[PDB]
Amino acid sequence: HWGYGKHNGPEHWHKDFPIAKGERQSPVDIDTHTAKYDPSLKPLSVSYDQATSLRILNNGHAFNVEFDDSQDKAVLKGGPLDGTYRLIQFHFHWGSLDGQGSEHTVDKKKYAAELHLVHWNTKYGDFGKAVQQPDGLAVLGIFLKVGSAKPGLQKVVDVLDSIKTKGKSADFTNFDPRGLLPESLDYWTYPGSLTTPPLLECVTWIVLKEPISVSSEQVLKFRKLNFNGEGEPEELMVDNWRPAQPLKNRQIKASFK
Ligand SMILES: NS(=O)(=O)c1ccc2c(c1)C1=C(CCC1)[C@@H](c1ccc(O)cc1)N2
Ligand SMILES: NS(=O)(=O)c1ccc2c(c1)C1=C(CCC1)[C@H](c1ccc(O)cc1)N2
Ligand SMILES: [Zn+2]
Repeated sequence: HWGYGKHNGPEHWHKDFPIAKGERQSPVDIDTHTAKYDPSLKPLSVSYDQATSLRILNNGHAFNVEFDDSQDKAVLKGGPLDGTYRLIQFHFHWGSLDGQGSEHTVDKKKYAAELHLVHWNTKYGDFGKAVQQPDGLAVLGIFLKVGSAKPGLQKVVDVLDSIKTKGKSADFTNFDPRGLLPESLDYWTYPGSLTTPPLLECVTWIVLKEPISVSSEQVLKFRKLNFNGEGEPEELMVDNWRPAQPLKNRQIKASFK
């Protein structure tokens, strides 16, 4: 099925997922000069002190760190959001080289990687119901640049050897996602979509302006993962990013002057 190869990559996805050519697709280029400051936007409230991580899974496209979302433990509120959004998982997108890997771009700049913290709107009861609604999900996007190591990423990096291939999982309890945030919560926001099939138009995107720094060694270990299953020919899990999509009839708002 779909993937990131020449034969099944983003240019092909519209054949099985025609919303790929829809009116609110993600990611987008964030033109920093055209984004408007919206003084009515609230600070973001990221409340992760009671987060319960469970497991890490190689799903053949990325790796997901999954959370217990059966209670209001790790939630996102405020900013552009109405109501309470519960953390269900995070994952990354990254490149084969440090000059590419992010999904969103900033004045056409590509970062080495992008973190997505995925949350669903509790008014819809479960994630599967939320993805059917225009305000179902809130994804917090954070850029990664290569420089100093990110201490709070190292526990993720060190478990990757145990989930090398598609379908492998590992216990991943007691991980604190607060260690993946930058200092500032300044953000851009716009209405968009999932960046992988099914490409549902259910996401409020909140993209932080400040990148986090990770080391060359940390991102090298992302690049040792495999898209393939065990006992299949090795295809390195790299360049698992969708390129920027047309902005169409959308405005990107900034939380900051
Ligand atoms: N790169 S991203 O952060 O935009 C992203 C992409 C795909 C995803 C997810 C997050 C999580 C689910 C939907 C919401 C969040 C999952 C899915 C959705 C519905 C579905 O029927 C199958 C799987 N897929
Ligand atoms: N619109 S879509 O992106 O979902 C899509 C695109 C290309 C495809 C397929 C579906 C599927 C293949 C076999 C099963 C499903 C195949 C393929 C090509 C190359 C490849 O590496 C793997 C599979 N042709
Ligand atoms: Zn993503």
